[PDB]
Amino acid sequence: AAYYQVVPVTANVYDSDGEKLSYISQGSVVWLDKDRKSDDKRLAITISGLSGYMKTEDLQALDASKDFIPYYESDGHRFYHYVAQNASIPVASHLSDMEVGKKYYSADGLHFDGFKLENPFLFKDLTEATNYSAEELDKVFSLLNINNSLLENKGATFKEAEEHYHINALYLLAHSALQSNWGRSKIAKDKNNFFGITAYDTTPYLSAKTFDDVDKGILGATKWIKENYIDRGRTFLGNKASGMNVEYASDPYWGEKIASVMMKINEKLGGKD
Ligand SMILES: [Ca+2]
Repeated sequence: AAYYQVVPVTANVYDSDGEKLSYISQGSVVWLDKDRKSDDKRLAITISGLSGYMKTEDLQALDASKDFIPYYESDGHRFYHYVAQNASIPVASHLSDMEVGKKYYSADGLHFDGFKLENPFLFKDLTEATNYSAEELDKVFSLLNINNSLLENKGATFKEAEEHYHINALYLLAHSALQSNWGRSKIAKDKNNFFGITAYDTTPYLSAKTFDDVDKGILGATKWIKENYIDRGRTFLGNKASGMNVEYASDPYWGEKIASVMMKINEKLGGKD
């Protein structure tokens, strides 16, 4: 087949030496890479920018005439990634080279056969501060109709985290927005954990770290991200080939999803970043 889906809760992606490069989630769809050798035991695949090998034991062949394969499509205003059959995210503005309502396929969401996208927030250095003030960040809750969020009116805490730890506050707001549903997930509400800190795929709720209150959750997650990712050379969101997404989450499109939120917030707040 041309496309395969991940069967177990997570599966590893390996290099040609058998070393682990990353891991991806159940249901993820990988592309067969016809430029490298596959065998009965391992398939040469590509996912979210990463070219490696996966065990056939971890995969099920798809038929693209009847099974969902992730794709990109323009509505004539924004270009969307269908990351699941019933879920799309905006990743870029419409380009004149895009046909409205036509499905496009890409292993990285950057290179398409007739156009190339810039996803600047995906690769932005997260140690550079945002140009948004605390009050500006707080305005986006009303502008995006975000109701009953634990993160409402926390712009000052995000900017304090940025000041102390040197991590972009727009990224911190976007990461917490995406991963905890704007601080409305059960992990957010029960554990003040807005960033999926130690929320491992096997037992995400039980494994998730607990923080003392909302502010200590923002600051404590920022400390954890600084110490475990930024200080270890993972300084941008990225994908399965480079950046925080290699290790932070099994979801191949975690980085793209956070970059999409950054893009949405940035547009609502007047394009200062
Ligand atoms: Ca190696």
